[PDB]
Amino acid sequence: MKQYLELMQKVLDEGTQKNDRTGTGTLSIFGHQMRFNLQDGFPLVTTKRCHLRSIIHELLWFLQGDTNIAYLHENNVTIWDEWADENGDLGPVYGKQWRAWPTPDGRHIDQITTVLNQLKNDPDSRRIIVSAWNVGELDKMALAPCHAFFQFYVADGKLSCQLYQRSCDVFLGLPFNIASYALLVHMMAQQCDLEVGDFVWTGGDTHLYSNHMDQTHLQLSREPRPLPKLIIKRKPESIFDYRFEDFEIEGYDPHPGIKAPVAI
Amino acid sequence: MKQYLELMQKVLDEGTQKNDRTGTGTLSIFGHQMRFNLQDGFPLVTTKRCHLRSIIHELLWFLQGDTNIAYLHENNVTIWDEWADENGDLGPVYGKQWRAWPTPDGRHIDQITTVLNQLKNDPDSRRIIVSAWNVGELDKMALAPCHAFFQFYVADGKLSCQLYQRSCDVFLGLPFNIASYALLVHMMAQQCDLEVGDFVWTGGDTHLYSNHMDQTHLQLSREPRPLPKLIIKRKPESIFDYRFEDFEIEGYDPHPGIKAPVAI
Ligand SMILES: Nc1nc2c(c(=O)[nH]1)N[C@@H](CNc1ccc(C(=O)N[C@@H](CCC(=O)O)C(=O)O)cc1)CN2
Ligand SMILES: Nc1nc2c(c(=O)[nH]1)N[C@@H](CNc1ccc(C(=O)N[C@@H](CCC(=O)O)C(=O)O)cc1)CN2
Ligand SMILES: *c1cc(=O)[nH]c(=O)n1[C@H]1C[C@H](O)[C@@H](COP(=O)(O)O)O1
Ligand SMILES: *c1cc(=O)[nH]c(=O)n1[C@H]1C[C@H](O)[C@@H](COP(=O)(O)O)O1
Repeated sequence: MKQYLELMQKVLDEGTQKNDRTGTGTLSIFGHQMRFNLQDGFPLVTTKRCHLRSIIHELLWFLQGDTNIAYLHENNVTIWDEWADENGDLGPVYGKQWRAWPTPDGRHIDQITTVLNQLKNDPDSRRIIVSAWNVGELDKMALAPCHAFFQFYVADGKLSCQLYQRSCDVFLGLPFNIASYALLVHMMAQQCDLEVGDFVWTGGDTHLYSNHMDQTHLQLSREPRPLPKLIIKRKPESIFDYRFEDFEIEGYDPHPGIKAPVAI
Repeated sequence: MKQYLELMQKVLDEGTQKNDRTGTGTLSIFGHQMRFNLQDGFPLVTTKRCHLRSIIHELLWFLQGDTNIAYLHENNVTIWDEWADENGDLGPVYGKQWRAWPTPDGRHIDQITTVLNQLKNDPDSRRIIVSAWNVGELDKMALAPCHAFFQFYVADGKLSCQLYQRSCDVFLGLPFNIASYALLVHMMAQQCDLEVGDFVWTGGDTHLYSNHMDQTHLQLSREPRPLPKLIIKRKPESIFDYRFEDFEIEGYDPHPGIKAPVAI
């Protein structure tokens, strides 16, 4: 996508060398923002084939408040293998915080349910937020939340969402992340009888891994193509009742997928 | 400042009318980002005289982990009066979350000390973050955190910081918020023997209150003047030992102040 490719190029031109916790090394910039009007098309990168099967199952997995990769494996999703433990646990990551953020007093808060009720009863609210950045549980997570905090907004009957990604693997993670949240917006909008607005992506430490340079140059040599159209074939009774079969992408004809090693 | 005036103009040009919690009504946009290179000068709005006295005291107050307005009153700062209870309490807002975020197992995390340790031992870390958005205590607070989440970054010996402000009163609050974090960056940089980088401001629901329009246009009719200069006269033993007198702003020649009503 135009904005994705411009970011990729910006990291190459302006990024500075960094030595991350892994020791792989990266080129990094700090602070960037992109906007995707969801009515212009589903923001699924076309300069490389991105498989939605993994994106969709991970999101449904998050919404169920599950943090054990069992469900993912049952659908052959391996994106979370490199961080799960012997029992397939990741600790109180995304799913847990989204559906059951533990309060100091031993109880839990369901942020997704809160958000749905806010969108339906108080759409003008400036507090429609979901945060996975539970400071008190970071030490228990297999890894700290990358897509850390997001906010919804309603105007002119349209639902928008802004994501703050504190750390972003531009080549491997970003395409996945953008599609995941764009999808969530479509789902929320459907449950709230709203049209889709913009997905605003904001990044903190936005980087390209040193061992992703060849792939980056390859992708930058490719021209983006018209974005596909997301079709939801069934309207479930709640945001928690979606299933893989409900989603279908139309008119998606991307350049060939590009293989690249992930940093552990 | 150029960036600030351009944001005001952006809200005016692309904003949508919206009702709000205070029942005042606003003109708002969703998603914005701007940067202030702190080496260019201290980002204190010059198109209207801004009260640095209250800004400094509010920040020292946050850093002490205080959430009662008594300290502010002792120093003639009234910006938090409208929301404090009869005892002067605001609940576990900014200060409390910054210095003692309560975990579910009875511990408390001092995020400010944590960030300082990360800057010292692992400046390339991609998780040098402070969050005031404690989901479990939001409804104990007089108001939900506006400047809700911020991240630090270090490159070429310069300290940068990005703030995600989920709700922004552009006319009254923003000038304060920008100077506040710029001040914090200078303080942290001094404690860490780093030079200042950029302060990146990102907004969610960024609005102008309906009853701030004439004041906003009056301010927009003015040309920004040279940015003032911030001089820190001492290096305290810790980030928690600064005093009002340690700060001096030089060359601040603002246009006349413009009064406006705060939305409660
Ligand atoms: N460092 C790194 N670590 C991560 C993530 C990341 O973002 N980068 N994100 C989380 C895991 N998510 C992913 C998402 C995509 C991939 C990935 O490897 N994608 C390949 C393979 C896709 C497939 O499996 O079919 C691609 O070509 O798109 C790896 C981890 C947690 N850890
Ligand atoms: N709606 C609104 N409510 C708020 C804030 C905001 O951002 N706007 N921010 C917090 C309170 N902070 C402020 C900051 C400035 C002012 C204010 O009133 N400033 C005047 C007066 C300053 C003074 O006392 O000298 C000015 O001219 O700058 C009001 C609330 C919480 N509630
Ligand atoms: C984290 C997970 C995701 O969904 N998207 C991402 O881009 N990533 C990347 C960012 C970084 O390369 C790595 C996490 O490392 P750290 O926690 O920032 O040290 O995964
Ligand atoms: C909150 C505190 C601050 O330091 N800066 C701000 O801009 N404000 C503003 C945002 C909004 O106008 C109001 C809070 O109201 P709500 O919680 O967003 O409904 O104060």
